[PDB]
Amino acid sequence: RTVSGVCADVSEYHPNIKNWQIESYGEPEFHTAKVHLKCAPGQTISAIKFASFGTPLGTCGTFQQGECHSINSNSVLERKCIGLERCVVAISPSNFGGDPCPEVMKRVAVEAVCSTAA
Repeated sequence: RTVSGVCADVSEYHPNIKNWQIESYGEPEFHTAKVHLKCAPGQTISAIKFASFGTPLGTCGTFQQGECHSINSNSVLERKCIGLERCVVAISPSNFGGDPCPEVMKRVAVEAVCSTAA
């Protein structure tokens, strides 16, 4: 029962920053941006409309390939999304397969399809 539609827009990020906490806490495990996806209680993700980890053009609503693509930005979604009411994927060069295009900014764009339980 198609009845939903979510899209997350994020951009790689991990500048050398050795200073971000002046309290009794610590968490040196965040050198990249994360994607936040989640549907209402009663619906489940079953398919991915688009997913690219390189230089996607357009915006949330009609993304589109640009020129550089890792030809593998869709195999990581079906493996870490479909089958869960919520989806979360960390963008990093250690979760996809090395680096895609060199000398090219890194922008992440994704789109999930939520409907109902199957």
